[PDB]
Amino acid sequence: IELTQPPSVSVAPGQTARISCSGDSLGSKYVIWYQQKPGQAPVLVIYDDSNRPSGIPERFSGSNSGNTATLTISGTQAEDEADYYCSTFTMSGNGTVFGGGTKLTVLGQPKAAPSVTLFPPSSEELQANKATLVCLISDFYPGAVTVAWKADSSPVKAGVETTTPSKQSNNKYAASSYLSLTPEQWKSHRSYSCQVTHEGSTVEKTVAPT
Amino acid sequence: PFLKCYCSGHCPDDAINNTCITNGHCFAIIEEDDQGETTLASGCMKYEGSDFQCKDSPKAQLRRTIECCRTNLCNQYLQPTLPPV
Amino acid sequence: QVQLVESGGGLVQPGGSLRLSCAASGFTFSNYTLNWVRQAPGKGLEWVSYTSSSGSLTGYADSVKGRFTISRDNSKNTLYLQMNSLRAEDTAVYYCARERWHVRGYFDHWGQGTLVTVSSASTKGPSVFPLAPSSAALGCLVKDYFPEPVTVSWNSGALTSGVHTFPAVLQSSGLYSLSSVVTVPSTYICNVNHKPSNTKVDKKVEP
Repeated sequence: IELTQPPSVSVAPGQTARISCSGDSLGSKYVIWYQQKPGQAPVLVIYDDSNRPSGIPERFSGSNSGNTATLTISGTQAEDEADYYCSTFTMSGNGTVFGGGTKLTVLGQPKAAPSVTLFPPSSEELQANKATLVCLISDFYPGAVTVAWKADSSPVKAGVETTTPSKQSNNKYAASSYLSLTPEQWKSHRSYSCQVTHEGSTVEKTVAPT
Repeated sequence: PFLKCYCSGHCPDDAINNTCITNGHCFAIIEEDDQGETTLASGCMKYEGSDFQCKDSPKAQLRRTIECCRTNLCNQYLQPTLPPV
Repeated sequence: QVQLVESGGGLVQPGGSLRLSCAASGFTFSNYTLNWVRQAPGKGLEWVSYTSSSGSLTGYADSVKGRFTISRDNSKNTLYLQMNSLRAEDTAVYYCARERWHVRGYFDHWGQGTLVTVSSASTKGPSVFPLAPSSAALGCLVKDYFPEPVTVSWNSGALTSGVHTFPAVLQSSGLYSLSSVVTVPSTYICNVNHKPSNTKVDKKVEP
């Protein structure tokens, strides 16, 4: 009923990439995989847990057991950079369900942690009865981060709004995330925090009211 | 797993050739593609828990017929035919 | 050589309806199940709906049930999706996709999608707020505008080095926001230009 993929996975040129896909009893269900490149339709790459449509390179294989299905790309190339989605048949209403998809980066440069700048709401915006926290993330590679906001160390679900990453003039990536608050919410917590996770590694910045 | 099936077209590479072991069923299938070309295949259909579906796949394409059975090597004796149009 | 081409997308207000079509060819159409699948800009794939080959079996995603009606006309070679009571959440690129089964179903062929964008947005200039530096970095929060694009200069072109204007978010509302941040040490102003709405705001940012 719900497929879980890691948001991003990266490999050195030539190395094997493994992209996982997990959910309750996945191994009793047949899993299907699509590759998707910027600007185009997804493409079938693996169809019963492990069949290759004729014309997808032997390099690609899939397997499935336990709670986990895996797309394996052996000796991988630049051309394999793409998003991969797993999926399976759900009985709700008799349709199909997709993983959240994972971005495969084929490292063309050294891996770099992002810089995070965090601005509180301006006093000018506060007087207009609004409040936005601006979290600026930059200079990272590969271009994939997961962003998490905290009020006093409690997670913040609502009012967050994040961009996808975009290439900078120097070929590292940038992104931004904005948290909208009530002025009274802003003042009512002791602090808020922007937590950026990148390549399994987290950098955190934090701001406080007056 | 405790069932042996014949396989062809797409055999798992843990084949002593043309045999896969499964806990589910054996199958043979026929399908015709967008030109008149028809291709055969047989192999193991993995056990799907509570779910199971062989003949009753209303969402499956018309030019496809699959048959299942659950006896050791039962699918050699298996000869699915496309409907006639 | 299968083909699938979506059309009929575009702009709509919330509560509106559009009808999407997708024209099939290169296969005997009425022999296959068709799907709608969508994807919100830069997010993931979400399945919307299927109709059986004969058009008689039909199925939907909870997020659309009751508002969208899938259908097909095997006469023409055309698959439809009637989208009513549209919401911001429905904005996504829509794909029609052919189902095909070996042992079990997969989508072997996809159109290249039409963008549906749902928004009661229609030109609104942005509000600018200054990003006050802590002790140095400082910026401009240029917020709540539509539609693209917006330019920011600093001190009318004079300040050039150390600037990073960020690409914008498309918020749920349907409006955009972006930020320009400059790195300096030590008098600074951003020139927010939104031609689409004759808006020129200069905001002096300070401590």
